[PDB]
Amino acid sequence: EVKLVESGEGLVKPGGSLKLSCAASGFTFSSYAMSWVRQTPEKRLDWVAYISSGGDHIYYADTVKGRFTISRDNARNTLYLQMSSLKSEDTAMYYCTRDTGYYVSRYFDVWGTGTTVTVSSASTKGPSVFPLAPSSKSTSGGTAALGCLVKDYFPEPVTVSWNSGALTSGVHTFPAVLQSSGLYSLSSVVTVPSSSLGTQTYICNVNHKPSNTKVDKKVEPKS
Amino acid sequence: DIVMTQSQKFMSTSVGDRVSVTCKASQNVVTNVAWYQQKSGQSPKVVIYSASFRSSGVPDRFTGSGSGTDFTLTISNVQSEDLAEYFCHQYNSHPLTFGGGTKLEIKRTVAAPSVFIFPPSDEQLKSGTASVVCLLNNFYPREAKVQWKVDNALQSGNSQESVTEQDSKDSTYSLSSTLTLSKADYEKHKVYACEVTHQGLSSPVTKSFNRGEC
Amino acid sequence: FACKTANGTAIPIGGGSANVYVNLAPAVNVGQNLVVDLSTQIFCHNDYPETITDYVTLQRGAAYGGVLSSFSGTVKYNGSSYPFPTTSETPRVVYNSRTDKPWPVALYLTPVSSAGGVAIKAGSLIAVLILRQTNNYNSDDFQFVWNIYANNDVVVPTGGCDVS
Repeated sequence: EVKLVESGEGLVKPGGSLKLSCAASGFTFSSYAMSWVRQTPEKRLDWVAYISSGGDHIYYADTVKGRFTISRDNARNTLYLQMSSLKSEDTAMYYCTRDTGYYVSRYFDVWGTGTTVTVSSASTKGPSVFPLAPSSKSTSGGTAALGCLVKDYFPEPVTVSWNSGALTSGVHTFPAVLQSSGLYSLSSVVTVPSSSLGTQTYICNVNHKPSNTKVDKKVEPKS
Repeated sequence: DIVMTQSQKFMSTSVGDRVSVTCKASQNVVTNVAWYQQKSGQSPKVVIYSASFRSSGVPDRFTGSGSGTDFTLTISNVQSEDLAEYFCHQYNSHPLTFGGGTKLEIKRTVAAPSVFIFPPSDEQLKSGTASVVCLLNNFYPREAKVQWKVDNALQSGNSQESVTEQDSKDSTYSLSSTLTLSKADYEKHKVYACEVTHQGLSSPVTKSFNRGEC
Repeated sequence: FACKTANGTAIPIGGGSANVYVNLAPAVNVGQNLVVDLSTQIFCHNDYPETITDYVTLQRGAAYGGVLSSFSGTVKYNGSSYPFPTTSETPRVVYNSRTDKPWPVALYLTPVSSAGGVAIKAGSLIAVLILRQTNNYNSDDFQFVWNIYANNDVVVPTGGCDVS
């Protein structure tokens, strides 16, 4: 099978530079060109860069030209997008794809895992996690919902798993987004009968690798 | 450039129907428009290259057409998992630019939101902030109106909403609303109402807690 | 009399030979069109329209590669049609604009093969056009040579559709 491994993320202050690293597996590299495309998260795609299978033909779009250089080694089997002179937000979901470049027609056939690029002013910061203290009065013998708010972290990877994975009743996913300039926040939801509201409690685990924060927040009902 | 204009909304389609997705070119793109299928925060997959031929791994329920300035993608039958963002793209004039993408939405029954409110923020009260969380879960449809009141006064900028994507089992949406108030400002008023206007609610009904009750 | 290719290539005032990279469909059945539509890739314009008004013709054509293996077709220029490379000289079109102006040329193709595989040699030279330019003020006679470069190997549909 063909895979496009990706690495080299990092927040950048304006006027900086990063080297995005992409490798391949499953084919003959010298016969296929490569391209870089940014998928802004659930937003406007944009074609970043193109490089020929050899490395002699090299073009850039108007938004990236004058700020980007690209290169590849046929034997080493690893791309390099060396990008600098940061400006205008640029916050996207950068992604190396095998476009069937010149001597074939542009497809962007296969994609790998992808990396994230963030351009802000603040630095890496750890979250603060607060559970949802559930009320037994509002259930009336029915169902109650709660979760684990995870405020003020930068950048934004998430996991959602609750206590020891033995909470198949409840949490599966919740991708909240952001606020204006304070910091970011998400959560998740468990909605279960009030027997747990009677006598039971859980914990919730949340990760954030660039800040290396692994929080197991335990829930207690608020009286 | 050549703007590859496409509808800035989703197209409603229940299961078992036919999906038609528009894509419009301002300038004359000759031919060879690509069509990809991208799920929620995942890798786009080559589906219909050149707007007329299928890609490997793509089922025969996929096809499309178009030329000149107008292109269209089509799904013969919509299964449960096919629904996602769908992307049109031109590559016959540099700079090659993508389309806006089209979101696939299921049409299902109205599910009025399960609405809840919580001011459970006293651990961080030493920091001088309270984050009231209003929570509406597994509702239908996606669009929802969240309004916030501080002692019956309308609010703007001190609160926000965040929603999820479409699921695959129940195909619903979940929304959260955060009201962040400074402790001096948070502990000066009592009623912090989370009104919700919705299609599932015949009339908006608001819920608040008072400073001093559990 | 300046000009510019959509890929960024530009021939300065005076003449020259330039390369254009055009894209083609991955599969052409029995004679669809396999067109190039160079009216989105080449844009020439005039310098001093107050006294100098340019006149642009296609002086000659030529074909190379898998086209000369088993292919045929026609060429379009401003609401007309001629066969593969024009044995005569097509008339002139007035370029008199201080603005971008697509050059209305194309190249229709059709496979005369009976049972074949790959076609249109990738990275090769598909065709050559020679933009002849004259004026109404001077005997200026140059040749903006344009070389059409294939971008993909076009695959003819495989064997089948046969009876005993």
